[PDB]
Formats: sequence, C-alpha cells, structure tokens
Amino acid sequence: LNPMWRQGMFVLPFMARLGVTGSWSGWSITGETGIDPGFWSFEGVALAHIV
Amino acid sequence: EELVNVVDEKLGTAYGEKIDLNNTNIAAFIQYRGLYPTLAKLIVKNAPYESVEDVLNIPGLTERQKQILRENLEHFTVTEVETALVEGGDRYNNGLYK
Amino acid sequence: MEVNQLGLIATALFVLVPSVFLIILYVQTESQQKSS
Amino acid sequence: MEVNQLGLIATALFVLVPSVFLIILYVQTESQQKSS
Amino acid sequence: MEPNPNRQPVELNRTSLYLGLLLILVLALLFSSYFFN
Amino acid sequence: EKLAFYDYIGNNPAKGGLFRTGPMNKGDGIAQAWKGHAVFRNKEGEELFVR
Amino acid sequence: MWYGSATTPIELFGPTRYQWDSSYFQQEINRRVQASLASGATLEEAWSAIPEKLAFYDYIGNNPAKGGLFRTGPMNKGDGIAQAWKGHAVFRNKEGEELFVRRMPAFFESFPVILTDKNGVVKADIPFRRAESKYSFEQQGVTVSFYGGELNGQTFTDPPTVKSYARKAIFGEIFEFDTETLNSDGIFRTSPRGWFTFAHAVFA
Amino acid sequence: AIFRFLLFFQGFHNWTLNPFHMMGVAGVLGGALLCAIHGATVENTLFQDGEGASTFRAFNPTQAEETYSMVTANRFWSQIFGIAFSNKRWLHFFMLFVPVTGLWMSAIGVVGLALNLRSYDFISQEIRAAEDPEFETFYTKNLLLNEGIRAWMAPQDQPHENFVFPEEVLPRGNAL
Amino acid sequence: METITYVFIFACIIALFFFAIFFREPPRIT
Amino acid sequence: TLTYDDIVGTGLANKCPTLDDTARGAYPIDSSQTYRIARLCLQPTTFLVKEEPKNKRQEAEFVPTKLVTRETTSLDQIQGELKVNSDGSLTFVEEDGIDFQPVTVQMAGGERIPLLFTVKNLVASTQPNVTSITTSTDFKGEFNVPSYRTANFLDPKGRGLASGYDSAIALPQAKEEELARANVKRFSLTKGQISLNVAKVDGRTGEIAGTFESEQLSDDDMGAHEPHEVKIQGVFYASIEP
Ligand code: CLA
Ligand code: CLA
Ligand code: CLA
Ligand code: CLA
Ligand SMILES: CCCCCCCCCCCCCCCC(=O)OC[C@H](CO[C@H]1O[C@H](CS(=O)(=O)O)[C@@H](O)[C@H](O)[C@H]1O)OC(=O)CCCCCCCCCCCCCCC
Ligand SMILES: CCCCCCCCCCCCCCCC(=O)O[C@H](COC(=O)CCCCCCCCCCCC)CO[C@@H]1O[C@@H](CO)[C@H](O)[C@H](O)[C@@H]1O
Ligand SMILES: CCCCCCCCCCCCCCCC(=O)O[C@H](COC(=O)CCCCCCCCCCCC)CO[C@@H]1O[C@@H](CO)[C@H](O)[C@H](O)[C@@H]1O
Ligand SMILES: CCCCCCCCCCCCCCCC(=O)O[C@H](COC(=O)CCCCCCCCCCCC)CO[C@@H]1O[C@@H](CO)[C@H](O)[C@H](O)[C@@H]1O
Ligand SMILES: CCCCCCCCCCCCCCCC(=O)O[C@H](COC(=O)CCCCCCCCCCCC)CO[C@@H]1O[C@@H](CO)[C@H](O)[C@H](O)[C@@H]1O
Ligand SMILES: CC1=C(/C=C/C(C)=C/C=C/C(C)=C/C=C/C=C(C)/C=C/C=C(C)/C=C/C2=C(C)CCCC2(C)C)C(C)(C)CCC1
Ligand SMILES: CCCCCCCCCCCCO[C@@H]1O[C@H](CO)[C@@H](O[C@H]2O[C@H](CO)[C@@H](O)[C@H](O)[C@H]2O)[C@H](O)[C@H]1O
Repeated sequence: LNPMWRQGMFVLPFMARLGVTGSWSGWSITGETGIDPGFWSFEGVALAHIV
Repeated sequence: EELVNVVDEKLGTAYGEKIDLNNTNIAAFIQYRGLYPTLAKLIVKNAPYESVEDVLNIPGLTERQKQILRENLEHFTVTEVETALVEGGDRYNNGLYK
Repeated sequence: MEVNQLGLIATALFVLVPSVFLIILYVQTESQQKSS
Repeated sequence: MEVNQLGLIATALFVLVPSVFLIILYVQTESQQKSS
Repeated sequence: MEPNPNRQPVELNRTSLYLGLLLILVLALLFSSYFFN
Repeated sequence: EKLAFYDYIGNNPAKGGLFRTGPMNKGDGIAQAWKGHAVFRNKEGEELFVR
Repeated sequence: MWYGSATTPIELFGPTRYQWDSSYFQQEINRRVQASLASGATLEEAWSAIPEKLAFYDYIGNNPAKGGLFRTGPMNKGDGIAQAWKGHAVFRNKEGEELFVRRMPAFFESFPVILTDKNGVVKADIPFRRAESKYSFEQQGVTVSFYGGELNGQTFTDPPTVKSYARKAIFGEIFEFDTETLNSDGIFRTSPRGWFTFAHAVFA
Repeated sequence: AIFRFLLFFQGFHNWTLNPFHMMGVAGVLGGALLCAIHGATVENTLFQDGEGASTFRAFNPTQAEETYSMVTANRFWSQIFGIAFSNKRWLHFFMLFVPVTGLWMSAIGVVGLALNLRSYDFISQEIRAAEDPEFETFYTKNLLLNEGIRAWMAPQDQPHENFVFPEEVLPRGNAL
Repeated sequence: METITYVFIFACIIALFFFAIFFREPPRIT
Repeated sequence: TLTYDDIVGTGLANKCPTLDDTARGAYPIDSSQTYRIARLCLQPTTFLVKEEPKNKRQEAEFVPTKLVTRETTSLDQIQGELKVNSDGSLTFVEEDGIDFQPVTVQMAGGERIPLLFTVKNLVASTQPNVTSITTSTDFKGEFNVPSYRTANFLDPKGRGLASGYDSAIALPQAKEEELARANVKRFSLTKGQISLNVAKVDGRTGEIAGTFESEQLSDDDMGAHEPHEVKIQGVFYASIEP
C-alpha cells in the first residue's frame, strides 16, 4: 500500500527496471527478507555516478 | 489512564517512613544497633514477608538475634515487593555511595 | 493561511538569481569604459 | 526536526547577496581590459 | 596553455537591463501566487 | 489488498494538479489498509451501486 | 533601557530585570494583601483583590533577563499567550505549616524546587535520587490551595498535581497560557527592553 | 579567580556554544598560527649574509635588500599547501586583522551575555529529545554537565543567595 | 532540508578550494 | 585442554561445549537419587523479530536480523536442581549463573532492536516417565524477562525512574500533557518461553546437548514505545550430576 510511486519517487523506479532492486540496508523493492545486492545497490548506483 | 512512577508512589506508603523488609535496600539496616552485618543479609536474603513479625521466623536464628529483631520491629514495615526496587540486585547495591 | 513553505524561497530565488545575472552583465559592460 | 522556518532563507540570502556583491565587482574589474 | 583566439567580449545595455528586470519581476508577480499556493 | 488498491481513483494519474506539489501521500494520505468492499442496499434489500 | 527611567515606561517596554531581582512587585502585592487582611477580609477576598496586571509583573516569564540570542519572536512564542491568573498558591505540609517555594534566580536555565518554612528551613522538595528522599512531597504530605485568580477556593492534595503546581511556582505568580495559537514551544524569550538594550549596547 | 569565571560561563551561559566566542577562538588561535608560521617561514628562508651559523648578525639593522627571500617562500607553501602569500604588505595587514577581529567578535558575544541573551540551546534538539528518550547527541551530553556545574557550584559561589540544596536534590549520575 | 543546506555550503568551500589553488592569478615576478 | 591464554580472542569463549558424534546414549535417572545440573549453557545463534503488524491483519512473520554487538551473547554457568517429581518427569529449577545478556540486533529495514536475552528464574520440565535422559527427552518452561534497563538508568535528557528528572527540563513552560509518556518511566516485567530439545547424550559423563528456541519481548525503553517480539534459536550444553 505504500509502493515507491505513492512517495513521489522519480529516479528510484528507473533503477528498478534494470535490475537494481535492493539496498545495502538489507531491504528489497519487492520486499524480500535480508537479500544482498552486490555492490550494485541503490547506494552503489548513486555512488558510481557521484564518482 | 494516568502514568505513575512506582517509586514516588511508594514514598507515600510505609516505605518512606520505616525500613521496608520487602523493598528497602540492605544498607538501611546500618542505622540501628547491631542489626546490619549479619541480620540484614538474613532479612534481605529471605524473600518477602507477609508481615513484620514473620522476620522472627527466619531459619536458624539465635535466641539473641531473635531478641534484637523484636526490639527493632517497630522500625520495620512491609509493602508489596516492588520490582523497580528489587530487580537487578538493587537491594545489595542500589547504586548509591557517599 | 496554509501557504506552501517553500514559496518564500521559490519566489526569492526566482527573482534574485536571474535578476543578478543581468546586473552582472550590465555593470561588467559599463566598466569596458572604466565606468564603475 | 522542528527547525526555524526562515532558516532556509536566512542562510540562502546570507550567502547569495554579499557573495553576489563580490562577483559583480570582480567581473566588472576584469572587463576594464575587455575580459568577459 | 596559451591565449585562445575564438573569444569575444560580452555585452548588455541599460535598456536590456531594464527590460530584463521588467520580465523577471513580472514573471515573479505572476508565479509567486502559485508557488505559495 | 494490492489489487483493490489499484482500483482507487486516488491512484489515477489523471487526477491531480500542476501546483499540487509533493508525493501522492501529501494528498489523500498514506494508505494503511483496505476497509473492505462496500455493498449498498436500500430498504427493499435491493443492491444499489454508486456511480 | 536596561535599568529604569521615566523614558522607559514599563507598560510600553517590559518590566526591568531588577524588579524581579528584588521581588519588587512581590513586595507591593504582599503589602496590599497583608493590609486587606487588617481590614478584615477572608484570605480569598484579600488576594482576589490583587489586580491581574500586578500579579503578571511578578512572573519571571516577563523578566528580560531570561531569554536567548536566537530565541526569535515575541515573548508569546515562548511560554504562550497569557490568558488569566490562576491565583496565588499557598503550599502547606501535613502539619498545616505554610511552606514557600524558592524562586528561580534569572540566571539559571533550570532550577530545583525547594520548599522551606518561615525561617527558610528546608521542609519539602522534589528529589533526584529517590533512594533516600527525606523531604519528598507525599513523604511530607504537601498540598496546595489557591486564592483569588481563577483557581480560587480550590485545593489539590494529589502528589503529582501539587508537584506540577510547585514547579510552576518557581517562576513566581502562576498563570494560564494559550500555547496553540502561536504554536509556542515553552521556552522563554526576552522583551523589547531586552533587545533594544542588546542592539544599542553592541552598536555602541 | 578567573578559571572560575570560565567555568561559570560554561555552566550558566554555555559560552563555548556561542558563535561569537567561536570566532573569538578562531582568531586568537589562528593569530597564533600566523605569528608562528610567519616567524618560521622568515627564519628558514634567509639568504646567507654572514659566514658563521648564528645568522642573527648577518642582518644589517640598516636598510637595503630583503633579508629572506619572499620569492622562495611563496614557492615553498604554494606547492606544500596550494596557497601562499606574495605581498608582504598584505601578509602583515592580515596579521593585524585576524587576531584583532576575533577579539572583537569575542567582545560582542559577551555584551550579549550581559543580558543573558546567550546561545544556550538549539530548540530543534530539545523538542526532539523531550519526545524521544533515545535521542542523544554530544549537544545534550554537555547540557547535563552544565546542570551539574550549576547545582553543585551555585551554593558556595553565590552566598548572598543563601542557597540550600538537600543532598536529595543534587543531580548526580550513578555511583559517583 | 538542513542536511542539504549544510552539505551545500560545504561542497562550496571545497569547490572554492580547487579554484583558489588551481585557478589563481599566478604570482609573476616583477 | 584449551586454557585461557588458549581461548582468549579466539571468541571460543562464547561458543559452548560440544559432544563428539558418539552421543545418543542414555543418562540413567535413579529417582531414588537427587539430581542437579552443574552447568547449563545457552548459546544464541539466530535472532528473529516478528515484523510489526502491518495493521492489515495478514499473519506477520519472524524475519532474520544482523547482530550489531559482538560475541557477547551466550548464557553460561547456569545451575540449579534437576528435581525428579512423580510420574517420572524431570523439572529443572534455575538457581544462579550468567543467565542474561543485553543483545542489540539491527533489523532489515534500519531499526536496532535491543533485547534482554535471558532465562532468569527458568523452570523447565520434561515428558512424564523419564528414565535415562535420551535424545527423545526435552524440556519446556517459562522464565522471567526482567527489563532491559534498571530502575537507575537515566535518559539523555536526565529523566529516570528510581532517580533523575521529573520532566522535560529544557521546556520550562510547555504542556506536560503530551510529554507524559516519556516523563514517567515505567518498569515492565514479562514472561518468556523456551524449550531445550536434547540432541546428544553421554550416559557415562552425564552430559546432554542440543538445540533450543525461546520467544520473548524486546526493550520498551522504560516504556516509551511498544516492545518488539523476538525469537532466539541457538544451541545448549548441560552437565548433569547427582
Ligand atoms: C581552547 C581554546 C580557547 C580559546 C583560543 C579561547 C579564546 C578566547 N577566549 Mg575563551 N573559553 C574557552 C576556550 C577558549 N577560549 C572555554 C572552554 C571557556 C569556558 C566555557 C572559555 C571562556 C571564556 C570566557 C569567560 C571569556 C573568554 C574570552 C576569550 C577571548 C580572550 C580575550 C582576550 O583578549 O583576553 C586577553 C585579556 C584582556 C582582558 C585584554 C586587556 C588586557 C590588559 C590591557 C593588560 C594589562 C597588562 C598589564 C600591563 C600587566 C600587569 C600584569 C601583572 C601580572 C604584573 C579569546 C578569544 C573572554 C571574552 O570573551 O572577552 C570578550 C572571556 O571573558 N573565554
Ligand atoms: C523530468 C523531470 C522531473 C520530473 C518528471 C520529476 C518528478 C517528480 N519530482 Mg523531481 N526534480 C527534478 C526533475 C524532475 N522531477 C530535478 C531536476 C530536481 C532537482 C532540482 C528535482 C528535485 C525534486 C525534489 C527536491 C523533489 C522532487 C519530487 C518529485 C515528485 C513530485 C512532483 C513535483 O515535485 O511537482 C512539483 C512541480 C512543479 C509545480 C513545477 C512546475 C514548473 C513551473 C511552471 C516552471 C516555472 C515557469 C517558467 C519560469 C516560465 C517562463 C516563461 C518564459 C517564456 C518567459 C515527482 C515524481 C518530490 C518528491 O520527492 O516527491 C515525494 C521532491 O520533494 N523532485
Ligand atoms: C534596534 C534594533 C532592532 C531591535 C532591538 C528589534 C527588536 C525586535 N524585533 Mg525588529 N527589526 C529591525 C530592527 C530591530 N528590531 C529591522 C531593521 C527590521 C527590518 C529587517 C526588523 C524586522 C523585524 C521583524 C520582521 C520582526 C521583528 C521582531 C522583533 C522583536 C523580536 C526579537 C527578534 O526578532 O530577535 C531576532 C534576532 C536575531 C537572532 C538576530 C541576531 C543577529 C546576528 C548575530 C547577526 C549576524 C552576524 C554577522 C553576520 C557577523 C559577521 C562578523 C564579521 C566581523 C565577519 C524585537 C522586539 C519580530 C516581532 O514582530 O515580534 C513579535 C518580527 O517578526 N523585527
Ligand atoms: C585535530 C585537530 C583539531 C582540529 C582540526 C580542530 C578544528 C576546529 N576547532 Mg578545535 N580543538 C582541538 C583540536 C582541533 N580543532 C583541541 C585539542 C581543542 C581543545 C580540546 C580544541 C578546542 C576548540 C575550541 C574551544 C574551539 C574550537 C574550534 C574549532 C573550529 C575552528 C578553529 C579555528 O578557527 O582555529 C584557528 C584557525 C586556523 C588555524 C585555520 C585551520 C583551518 C580550519 C579551521 C579547519 C577546518 C576543519 C574541518 C573540520 C575539515 C574540513 C576539510 C575537509 C577536506 C574534510 C575548527 C573546526 C572553535 C569552534 O567551535 O568553531 C566553530 C572553538 O571555539 N576548537
Ligand atoms: C639559576 C639560573 C640558571 C640559569 C638560567 C637558566 C637557564 C636558561 C636558558 C635559556 C637561554 C637561551 C639563550 C637565549 C638566546 C638566543 O636563542 O639567541 C637568539 C636571539 C638573540 O638575539 C640577538 O643576538 C644576536 C647575536 S648572537 O646570537 O650572540 O649571534 C644579534 O645579532 C641580534 O640582533 C640580537 O637581537 O634570542 C631571542 O631574541 C629569543 C629569546 C628571548 C625572549 C625572551 C622572552 C622571555 C622569556 C624568557 C624565558 C626564558 C626561559 C628560561 C628557562 C629557564
Ligand atoms: C504584460 C505586460 C508586462 C510586461 C512583460 C514584460 C516583458 C517585457 C519585454 C521583455 C521580453 C524581451 C526579452 C526576450 C527577447 C530578447 O531576446 O531580447 C533581449 C532583451 O534583453 C533582455 O533584457 C532580456 C534578458 C532575459 C533575462 C533572462 C535571464 C536568463 C538566465 C536565467 C538564469 C537561470 C539560472 C535581448 O535584446 C538584445 O539586446 C542587445 C544585446 O544585449 C542587442 O540589442 C540584441 O540585438 C538584442 O536586441
Ligand atoms: C543556487 C542556484 C539555484 C537556482 C534555481 C532557482 C530556483 C527557482 C525555481 C522555483 C521552483 C518552483 C517550484 C515550486 C514547488 C515547490 O516548492 O515544491 C517542491 C517541488 O520540487 C520539485 O519537485 C522540483 C522539480 C520539478 C519537477 C517537475 C518537472 C516540471 C517540468 C516542467 C517543464 C518546464 C515548464 C518540492 O515538493 C515537495 O514535496 C513534498 C516533500 O517531499 C511536500 O509536499 C512539500 O511541501 C513540497 O510540495
Ligand atoms: C533584498 C536584500 C536583503 C538582504 C538581507 C539579507 C538577510 C540575511 C540576514 C539573516 C538574518 C538572521 C536572523 C534570523 C532570525 C529569524 O529568522 O527570525 C526573524 C527575526 O527577525 C527579526 O526580528 C530581524 C531583526 C533583528 C532585530 C535584532 C537586532 C539585533 C542587532 C544585533 C547587532 C548586530 C550583531 C523573525 O522573528 C519571528 O518572530 C515570530 C513571528 O512574528 C515567530 O516566532 C517566527 O518564527 C520568528 O522567530
Ligand atoms: C569546511 C571547513 C572549511 C575550512 C576553511 C579553511 C580555511 C583555511 C584556508 C586559509 C586561509 C587563507 C589565508 C591566507 C590568505 C592568502 O594570502 O591567500 C590568498 C588566497 O586565499 C584563498 O582564497 C584561500 C582558499 C583556501 C585554500 C584551502 C587550502 C586547502 C588545503 C589543501 C591541502 C593540499 C595537500 C591569496 O594570496 C594573496 O594574494 C594577494 C592578495 O592581494 C597577495 O599576493 C598576498 O600576499 C597573497 O599572496
Ligand atoms: C528549478 C527547476 C528546474 C531545474 C533544476 C536543475 C536544472 C537542477 C540541476 C541540478 C544539478 C545539475 C545538480 C548537480 C549536482 C552535482 C553534484 C552533487 C556533484 C558532485 C560531485 C562530487 C562530490 C565529486 C567528487 C570527486 C572529485 C572532484 C574527484 C574524484 C573523486 C570524487 C568522486 C570524490 C526544473 C527545470 C526541473 C523545473 C522547474 C524548477
Ligand atoms: C565535494 C562535495 C562533497 C559532497 C559530499 C556529499 C555528496 C552528496 C550530497 C547529497 C545532497 C542531498 O543530501 C540529502 O538532502 C536531503 C534534504 O535536501 C536530506 O533529507 C532530509 O530532509 C527531508 C525533508 O525535506 C527528510 O524527509 C529526511 O528524513 C531528512 O534526512 C537527505 O537525507 C540528504 O541525503
């Protein structure tokens, strides 16, 4: 009931479409119990770009 | 629907007037003649007391210890065991010093 | 009144920023003849 | 957090305003040699 | 590095200054109400 | 619940406004739960439907 | 502006910090109350005579000394918009003895609540380490009665409420504030007398 | 009798959290750095104008050429700190402005504490900590120190006040 | 909203550091 | 064999006693003889925290969490009499030991759930007619979950239960009404449940081993917020003696 699109998320959805679906914080955009993105988590993607 | 601080509330009962056998901390007994050292550890070490006199019935007490206890019963009392005051060994070391 | 809290800034910047862009140019123009 | 609502402006202006005053002078200086 | 050829000066006359401030300030009197909402 | 949620005009991109800034949650609020399907009957027991 | 002066009326600018220091207003109040009694007037009657305006000045909340450099806005953003005088509060213990709350010296952000008798003997107080309270309310059976003001005639014997009222006593006369209108936060802010003085002492 | 004036301030005015005192420090502290970095730069940039090692004499109290090399200095720092002076006249004015200015801000600050118009708290922090008992910042920590400094000090430091704080009132941690 | 305001002024000091070093007016010998 | 300078740092001091695959024995329970438990150890392995209801009553599950502390979780030295009351069933009565450890686990989202992993005042019993404790045996029972923080604990703003401030000292003229919750520190006390299931035995030495699972409550913070539900899955050793 509170998916990313209700929270005015603009860029998050674009990272989801291609595969980035989790956070270093342990949560998943699909809501999966403690999974583990590689480095390529939403934080990683943001990082890469900043660099 | 009122939140209550059990300790401030207990300072309304006999606790806050006399040594509470079920609650007050061991060092309270260092205020009356030969009562602290050995008896205090006994009193405290023996669960709650349904009533003051019950001290008199603690295991293996000497007819002397018993004699004193009777002397100071007028300074004792009893109130519902209060977790906040009993939990954590607080009765042997309530965290206070000088 | 329950106004948008970012309104005071959205309006303030929307004025200063480009408005200053112009002030810079103008003055830097004048000085190409030592003026100011 | 219950911050001061005028903080975002008090800080924004406190930066832009005098900061722009300096940018104006500097650039108007450069142009006294056609620069910019 | 050495001096760069392609390189002109920039310019903006009084009139433009004035017409800009008019455009800015007015766009601001227009949109400010929709920003405060 | 997810399904029911999509069946709510409040998630219709068509509603909304140009200066109604923010996420959809600043509008009708943060969806908490589906109160259930509502059937409206009149005195005769007939089942009515809301337009 | 900081001290007195016929050019700095206290009804245009606020009270002086020195009028609180010497319990200026408090004195005149008693001086009246005590008189009203000589005139044969019920305790209530006597206090109920004290003008609200006067009581108000006898409140640390209007002390220019309280306040802070960045605590912006009018005094009402602090403790709220004064609505009415809840009346004078007398605090008696179990023995009936009348205790007195030690006031807050404009200097202390926070102050303890000590209650002493006539000759300043510590009679009651609110403890920090309950392990050995001797004067805790309850233990002393403190109570509070009100005279004049809007709580006039009422008494409270309930520990919490007595305490609450005692902590608000520290600030001098107890009032009722409206804190919703301006969305106040409960923190004192200085008056014009305060600011004006600050600005001019620094520009100087 | 001064160290006392220091703590009193920390305890009642929470001075160290005042932006004006901070500048005060930044100036006194940085004016010391200038008065020491400059001194060292001059001494280790001296041309040789003597034969021995004690080069103090090599300096003719009489006019002429600079005694150290401003050119060499400007080079050192610029490659070992990116920025470097290069205008003795500006360098020495900065050296006047830095420590002077900071003691001025230091003053304005106190002119403020005269009216107890201090910079005691950050409301945003208080409101949060009042509601949420698990919020703790070095800010709040220091505020408790102050409560302690006032409670225990006040009595003997303000005699005309006849303070009397029963042991049960004295704020204290655990054990200590 | 504050976080952002603090991180900005900071990002500015840091970009201003770059320019002050690598974009000064070279101290030419006169 | 292994000593202190042998274990120090290896963190073996937290893992407790094993039984080489030789077990499956049977420790003869005499009934005409009094038995006690020398050392009962409980080594935590996994902590789960039932996802706070979504409000939408749709069966909340226990999700795994990351251990934010170190290897400071094990319960050891626990002892007490293993009473043999009628109908053959055994009943252990916890007497004393290092029967509690404050653990803090970082949860999936972001939260940090501190609980008081304990088995204080534990009293577990077994199936009736227990003769020679075997891999078929097992204990179950309740225990008291004290309270993460003691009556003495003070909060960042000074307030506390048995000691400390009375209120929001930094907001002198605000409404106390809404701050009540946090100005009055209540001290809870609740029940916890475990169940030690024996997996290995050593008839000879009289030492059983196995897995355990207990469920308890998290820290409510002197009652500032609601406590989370926890479930702990670990291992346990147990040296029984007459
Ligand atoms: C750690 C770093 C630090 C630093 C660098 C500073 C720096 C400063 N502090 Mg701060 N302070 C600190 C920590 C620090 N403080 C802390 C932790 C506290 C406690 C919270 C304080 C509390 C504090 C207080 C309470 C005060 C300062 C003040 C000052 C300023 C000094 C002003 C001055 O010029 O005095 C130098 C001395 C003078 C008063 C100048 C006049 C001196 C005359 C002309 C000399 C006469 C000499 C005579 C000829 C010789 C006779 C001598 C005899 C022995 C023979 C200075 C900016 C002061 C201030 O703010 O002033 C406005 C002040 O009052 N500070
Ligand atoms: C492709 C473009 C784009 C899009 C589609 C979005 C979309 C979104 N943003 Mg993002 N955003 C963008 C770019 C974009 N953003 C950029 C570049 C930034 C950096 C500044 C941001 C920063 C940002 C923030 C900080 C936030 C969002 C949020 C959001 C969401 C809420 C909608 C909203 O904010 O409406 C607001 C829109 C408006 C009212 C703008 C209308 C524009 C006016 C008409 C232009 C001015 C007119 C012009 C001067 C006329 C002159 C004419 C001339 C000829 C004279 C939404 C999903 C919010 C969020 O997180 O959601 C929960 C939020 O908080 N965005
Ligand atoms: C003589 C000076 C003066 C004085 C004493 C007052 C006094 C007052 N004003 Mg008025 N005001 C003034 C001038 C003055 N004002 C001017 C010129 C304006 C036009 C901008 C206003 C606009 C104004 C408004 C819009 C409001 C008030 C309000 C108020 C009242 C609340 C106090 C307050 O706002 O604190 C706030 C004060 C501060 C936190 C400022 C501290 C200043 C910092 C330290 C300066 C920045 C430092 C500097 C950059 C350092 C650089 C150092 C360098 C060497 C490097 C108070 C009675 C309020 C009111 O109506 O009350 C209900 C209100 O809403 N005033
Ligand atoms: C590790 C070393 C260290 C560092 C880096 C700092 C840094 C700082 N101190 Mg601290 N201080 C230290 C040790 C240190 N201190 C110690 C041991 C004490 C005594 C316990 C103090 C006591 C102290 C006091 C009492 C005060 C400060 C203040 C300050 C700030 C301004 C100081 C200033 O202007 O000095 C003079 C100026 C210079 C010589 C220029 C140095 C360049 C700047 C200031 C360093 C910037 C540091 C920043 C964190 C890093 C950004 C770079 C980025 C790439 C990461 C500054 C952030 C003041 C403050 O609170 O300010 C708001 C203040 O009042 N300090
Ligand atoms: C019981 C008692 C026992 C004894 C005492 C205890 C021990 C004391 C030790 C310190 C002696 C160090 C030598 C000083 C000189 C020097 O370095 O030469 C370099 C120059 C010499 O100048 C100059 O001399 C130069 C020539 S030359 O140096 O002879 O070549 C000349 O060219 C130049 O123009 C002229 O200005 O020295 C200075 O100007 C710097 C120092 C003096 C500043 C005084 C400040 C006051 C505080 C003093 C505290 C002293 C501490 C004492 C410790 C106990
Ligand atoms: C409804 C009633 C209300 C009235 C409405 C107000 C509108 C009044 C008329 C103004 C509109 C004409 C401008 C457009 C046509 C034109 O491009 O004109 C410009 C005018 O300059 C100007 O002063 C216009 C400058 C525009 C400012 C925009 C700033 C953009 C930067 C934003 C930064 C963001 C980070 C440039 O003119 C030029 O001026 C000279 C060059 O500087 C030369 O004469 C050029 O040939 C040319 O004539
Ligand atoms: C240093 C140099 C800087 C120079 C820049 C100058 C700045 C001046 C610009 C003024 C901006 C006006 C907007 C005010 C609204 C506001 O204030 O709202 C914001 C919209 O933001 C944003 O999402 C900004 C991005 C806009 C995305 C929409 C794309 C539109 C393209 C249209 C084509 C062009 C015609 C934030 O949305 C917020 O969203 C929520 C918080 O997450 C809450 O609802 C808030 O109350 C709020 O509504
Ligand atoms: C176009 C060119 C403009 C260029 C100017 C650039 C502006 C940058 C300056 C930033 C200002 C910082 C102040 C933020 C506070 C705030 O934000 O507060 C305000 C204080 O205002 C004011 O009363 C401003 C006047 C201050 C009077 C005090 C005199 C101080 C003299 C000290 C000597 C100099 C050292 C308003 O007070 C309000 O008062 C109440 C509403 O009436 C509420 O409590 C509000 O929440 C609020 O606190
Ligand atoms: C986030 C925390 C923020 C911390 C802030 C730290 C501030 C400390 C910087 C020192 C202040 C400069 C004081 C001397 C003034 C001066 O003389 O330097 C000037 C450049 O100034 C500036 O704009 C200096 C900009 C700051 C550069 C930061 C250095 C970064 C270190 C990188 C480490 C490399 C491994 C230019 O030089 C002058 O230029 C002329 C002035 O008319 C004259 O030639 C003068 O003699 C002189 O040469
Ligand atoms: C107003 C508006 C708008 C606009 C806006 C915009 C256009 C924006 C932009 C923005 C941007 C454009 C931003 C950016 C940012 C950036 C950043 C933030 C960056 C950073 C960086 C960094 C941090 C770096 C670093 C480094 C270096 C230098 C070296 C190497 C290493 C490293 C990596 C560390 C619109 C139209 C929409 C609409 C209406 C309104
Ligand atoms: C050389 C420069 C080096 C810079 C290093 C840092 C680079 C990254 C810069 C990120 C800038 C934005 O950083 C982001 O700002 C927004 C506010 O605008 C913060 O958001 C904050 O305010 C919003 C409301 O507006 C709250 O809901 C949120 O809980 C709070 O944390 C984000 O928590 C912060 O991550």
